[PDB]
Amino acid sequence: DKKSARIRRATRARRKLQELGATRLVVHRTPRHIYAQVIAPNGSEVLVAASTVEKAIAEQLKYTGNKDAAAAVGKAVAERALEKGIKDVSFDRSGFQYHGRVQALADAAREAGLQF
Amino acid sequence: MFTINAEVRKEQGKGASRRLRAANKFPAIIYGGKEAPLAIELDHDKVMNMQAKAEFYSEVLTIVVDGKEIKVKAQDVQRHPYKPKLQHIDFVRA
Amino acid sequence: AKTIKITQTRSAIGRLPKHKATLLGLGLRRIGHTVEREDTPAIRGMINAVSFMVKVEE
Amino acid sequence: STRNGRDSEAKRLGVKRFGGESVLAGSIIVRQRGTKFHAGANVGCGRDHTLFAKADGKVKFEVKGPKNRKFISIEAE
Amino acid sequence: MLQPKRTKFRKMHKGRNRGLAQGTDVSFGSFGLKAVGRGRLTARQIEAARRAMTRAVKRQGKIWIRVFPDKPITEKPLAVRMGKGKGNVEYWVALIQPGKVLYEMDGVPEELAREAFKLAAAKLPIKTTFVTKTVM
RNA sequence: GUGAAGAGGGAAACAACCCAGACCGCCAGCUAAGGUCCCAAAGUCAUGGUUAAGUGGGAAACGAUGUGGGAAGGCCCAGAC
RNA sequence: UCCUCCUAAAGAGUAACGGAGGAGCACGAAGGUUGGCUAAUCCUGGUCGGACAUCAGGAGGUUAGUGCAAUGGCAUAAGCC
RNA sequence: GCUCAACGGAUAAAAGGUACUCCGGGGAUAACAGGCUGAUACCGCCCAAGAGUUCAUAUCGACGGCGGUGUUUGGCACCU
RNA sequence: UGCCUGGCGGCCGUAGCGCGGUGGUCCCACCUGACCCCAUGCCGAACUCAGAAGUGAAACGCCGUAGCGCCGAUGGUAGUGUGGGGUCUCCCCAUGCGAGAGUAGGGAACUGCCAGGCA
Ligand SMILES: [Mg+2]
Ligand SMILES: [Mg+2]
Ligand SMILES: [Mg+2]
Ligand SMILES: [Mg+2]
Ligand SMILES: [Mg+2]
Ligand SMILES: [Mg+2]
Ligand SMILES: [Mg+2]
Ligand SMILES: [Mg+2]
Ligand SMILES: [Mg+2]
Ligand SMILES: [Mg+2]
Ligand SMILES: [Mg+2]
Ligand SMILES: [Mg+2]
Ligand SMILES: [Mg+2]
Ligand SMILES: [Mg+2]
Ligand SMILES: [Mg+2]
Ligand SMILES: [Mg+2]
Ligand SMILES: [Mg+2]
Ligand SMILES: [Mg+2]
Ligand SMILES: [Mg+2]
Repeated sequence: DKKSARIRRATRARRKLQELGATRLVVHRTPRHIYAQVIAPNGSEVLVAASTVEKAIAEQLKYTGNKDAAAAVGKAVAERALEKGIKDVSFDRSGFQYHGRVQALADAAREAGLQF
Repeated sequence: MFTINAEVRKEQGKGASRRLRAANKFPAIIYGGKEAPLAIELDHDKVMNMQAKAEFYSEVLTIVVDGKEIKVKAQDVQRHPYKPKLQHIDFVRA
Repeated sequence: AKTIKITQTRSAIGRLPKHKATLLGLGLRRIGHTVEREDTPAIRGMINAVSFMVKVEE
Repeated sequence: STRNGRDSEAKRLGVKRFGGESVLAGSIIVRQRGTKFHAGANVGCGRDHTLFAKADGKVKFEVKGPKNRKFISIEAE
Repeated sequence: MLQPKRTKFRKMHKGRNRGLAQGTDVSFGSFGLKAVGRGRLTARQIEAARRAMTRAVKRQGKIWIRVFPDKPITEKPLAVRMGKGKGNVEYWVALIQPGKVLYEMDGVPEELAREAFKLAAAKLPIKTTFVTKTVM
């Protein structure tokens, strides 16, 4: 399995963020898309979600699923969660190496007012 | 073709079972899935003589409790460890 | 509401320490002593514990 | 014949504060050798796997986990 | 002489002997010699009662021994004071509770089986009885 | 748990076992363990059975047409042993 | 003198000239953190090659591993880079 | 800076003979005798493979089992 | 409101493995290419970047099937606290608690928060 090996590759960081009782910004990546959503410290319910599959974001994007696309969703997540009062989150890799579109997804969200 | 008479046990447990066994009777139960199980008591000397027959465990038996005939089949038998006696016999409502 | 009468009929010389305390809980002092206690599931739990030295009339 | 007669002092392990007990902060809950009881919510873990409180409350034992492992937590009640 | 090879430990606690036995029915053959008493039954009595059985029938049937000692018994030497270690293991016994089926054999008429088991029941300390196969 | 540091009654006698905890006196009553034929206080008490051994009132593997009770079995007045 | 298991009677503790084994160290990385990885044993196929080296598939599942005895533990790995 | 390892470590520094012996104590503890036990010892019995020309029990009796006595060698340390 | 799909949990085998069928508009998955951002103790196999041609084969989801896994009564048995008793190296009686194994059977999950596509 290619996904199961990644899931156990992100368990340690994901359970520490729950024991820490901190809001986290989980990031899911696909060869054709990229997703992001802010999940409450409970872990069961979400507060804010923005992704490339959203039609309000994809129509302005030449090809959803590249670095320039990951920068646009990160800005969307940060501004959406800014009016909700969420400012202090913690980034969750979800097993992906913090090197490509996830880095741009975080960097653009970080620059758009979110503090993590 | 084997017909055996039994009565419904008023009291059950470890203490009440050993009083039954000292009076030449031993407990038994009848369970058949879609009906509630029925705990009965029946004499020991009568049923020990029939259970020696090879056909006891194969043939469908008949139990007369409260006047009603219940057709059963012998499922399991609990024997005394070192005596020619019985302790408990399971009838399934077949 | 209803009172219950307990009488001690056997001595407490060589009894377990958990049965000497139950008699103190009930209030019995010597064999033949009769006390009138309130009826209660807790009180009747002491009578059951020592129901070989006490005799309850009812 | 002989060549025996050795032992070690008992380490006095075991649960110290059982379930439902009101503990303070930092009070030891269970002394263990391996990890028989895993740290849950509001309890820590020593270098020798001793489980200690981190906030005053009532102890709780639970069996959360995919592998059905005993967990110890604290309710700030 | 029945005796375990490659035991985990040389010497074993005395222990006790309570309760009824587990193998209380004939499962391999058709006639069985069932105990009614209680007490340890050494490996020397197991072989002495097997010889008296493979000689009464002497040509026919198989014989199953449903017991195995696997219990070391240690005896102190003579003119030795108490203490200073445990005794050195001497023989092996098979703890027997009532209901245990010791021997059993198939392939002979019941009359020959009944008499053959009587020749072995006179070499075992415990009080044994003859039992036949059932149906369940 | 008792003795040690606890007497009293019982187990013939018998610190530990069973009953029971002595502040003192009484020529008063009811009981516990244990007992009621005489020694020695109290049933030669009542009903229904067992034992023939003084078993009761020392001990096993094993042996036996001792004797009482219970459920079945084989043969038998086309006559059993 | 110290450490691990049993005796130790499911909290702690618990003895014998009771039943079994270890220690008087090691490491400047064998510690910290970040990133990554998952074994034993089997089958089949394959040059030297062989019951057993290295390789490719499948079953298996931690029956492997832990600087050092035993117990408890470990996949979020405390095991391996 | 201590195998002060007899590891809560009497000194910085230490082996023996006594039948030539002596004092304070102990039946808290051994040798003799007694006592409890009976592994061991002696005696007896149960089953019967065989020996006995046939035939197990005239006479023995293997492999095993069950007891008695308190006469051996022992165990304990209750009395002195 | 309904169906399909993705993310995060709850719950932990009645929830997993096996056998068969089915799904590609969207989603997911395989996939094309590699100078570049990054990587292989060799290999873009994995990780990663740039895209969309092909496919639903593998994987994944869903549905069906009990061959295993798993859950599992009633009755009885073992054990045992207290109080009595025996022929007391083991048991019995009164009473309270009452397994394990096995039998009948159950059974191929249920559910919460968001985000897409369709009707
Ligand atoms: Mg006295
Ligand atoms: Mg007197
Ligand atoms: Mg007084
Ligand atoms: Mg009177
Ligand atoms: Mg008189
Ligand atoms: Mg006499
Ligand atoms: Mg303990
Ligand atoms: Mg205990
Ligand atoms: Mg003590
Ligand atoms: Mg290490
Ligand atoms: Mg790591
Ligand atoms: Mg490490
Ligand atoms: Mg010292
Ligand atoms: Mg000193
Ligand atoms: Mg001289
Ligand atoms: Mg001289
Ligand atoms: Mg002197
Ligand atoms: Mg003395
Ligand atoms: Mg002494």
